[PDB]
Amino acid sequence: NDYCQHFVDTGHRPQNFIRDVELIRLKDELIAKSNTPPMYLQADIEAFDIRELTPKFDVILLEPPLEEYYRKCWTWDDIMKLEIDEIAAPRSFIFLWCGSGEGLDLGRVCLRKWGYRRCEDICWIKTNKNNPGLDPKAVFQRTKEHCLMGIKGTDIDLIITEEPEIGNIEKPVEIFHIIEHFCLGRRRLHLFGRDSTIRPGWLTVGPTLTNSNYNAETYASYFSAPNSYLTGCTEEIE
Amino acid sequence: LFPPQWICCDIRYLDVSILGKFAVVMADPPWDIHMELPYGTLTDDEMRRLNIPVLQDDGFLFLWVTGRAMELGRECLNLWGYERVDEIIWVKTNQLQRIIRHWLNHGKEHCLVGVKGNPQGFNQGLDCDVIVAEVRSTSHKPDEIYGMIERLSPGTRKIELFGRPHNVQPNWITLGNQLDGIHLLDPDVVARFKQRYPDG
Ligand SMILES: O=C([N][C]C1=[C]N2[C]=C([C][N][C][C]3[C][C][C][C][C]3)[C]=[C]C2=N1)C1=[C]C(=O)N2=[C][C]=[C][C]=C2[N]1
Repeated sequence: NDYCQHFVDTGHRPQNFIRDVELIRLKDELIAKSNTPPMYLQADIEAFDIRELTPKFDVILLEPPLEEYYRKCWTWDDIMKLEIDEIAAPRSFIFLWCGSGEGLDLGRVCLRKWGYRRCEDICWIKTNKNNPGLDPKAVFQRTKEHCLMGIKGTDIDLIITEEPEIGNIEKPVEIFHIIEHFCLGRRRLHLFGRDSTIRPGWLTVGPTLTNSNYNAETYASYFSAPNSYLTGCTEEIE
Repeated sequence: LFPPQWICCDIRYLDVSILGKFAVVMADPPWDIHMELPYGTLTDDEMRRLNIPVLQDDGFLFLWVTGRAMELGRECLNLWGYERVDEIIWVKTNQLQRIIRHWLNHGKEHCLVGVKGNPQGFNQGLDCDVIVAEVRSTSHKPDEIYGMIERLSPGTRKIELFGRPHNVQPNWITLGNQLDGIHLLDPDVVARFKQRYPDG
């Protein structure tokens, strides 16, 4: 079976044909027990002293709205100017959504800049089952997006879903599952998050949020000894 | 179509110029992923200094990567004077089309796609950038990529670096130190070889 040779015949992407897309139930419930209240702050990130967020963050999910996502936007020019290094913790992770164009390169440049080294490349692989069937530079129809994982200081790498209805910009939630299952820290920040992505255990910050509950002193209060260090997968301590 | 040709050799010492120009270069190089690996590697410098730029005036590079070789291949690929325009992922399925097994299990392999100059004739956009295929072999790519590439540049001259014996395909000269001797047929290369290597 050649599923590339097939796609060419029909328009059923090879990924269309991947069959199956001791339970980890405690880990989920321990995430849930540890999770902060959801928080969120409507903020024009460009126009926004970034240092006005604290404490530093154990994990960061960067989902900036790419020019390409559409067939205010951020260019890699704009994204690369962010001072992420300044709100990451000494031991910190980052998950940067990169698209499928220049971002696969410029995002690595971003990671190095903010002092990360990429240890994982996670692929969102989109199916066109409901729709059997490109920028000029490209050679092949592009049928996936990349999330790059970066570490600072000392579940598989795939996500299979249907291609979203074109112009719908959302990323598979599975991403949160993968982050949360790593047990990295309870200080979690989603940049360029939306009302739709707001989630317990996360501080969502972005321009399109319609309401704000954020308060630094209050947020900080959630990680005061003896809670500061916790994994997110641990119990709390009475 | 042209029967498989190949040349067992150290791809560090060979005069690749004799071979001329190809629309497509592919390499599955043995990167120095410092695992103390079970086969011979090249250092970074060895790879950087590889004499790629001579092989193409215009056309495409297919470079397989892994671990840190995702950063170095990009380096190599820029140093060689390519821009990366595509990144093909291979998804490894069992005989039952289920996925197979660095903080995560790797279910996929990456092949960066570089362009050099202004290439024309190419059926760009024919395949898509995902390959779904069984892990039939040990440390090898799938036959599907020779399919995708011929559809891309049908009937053109193509060369492969660090290709092992089963990678040998029509239209493809394969270079590598694990090939059974030399097998050459394009007289214009025979000519150029004999005189450059008067006794091999
Ligand atoms: O011919 C040579 N190397 C043959 C070859 C190619 N490779 C590739 C891999 C990596 N597989 C990548 C997998 C994962 C990604 C998808 C595809 C499969 C592993 C092993 C391997 N041996 C060779 C020629 C030479 O001059 N030379 C000189 C000095 C030292 C070595 C050396 N070696």
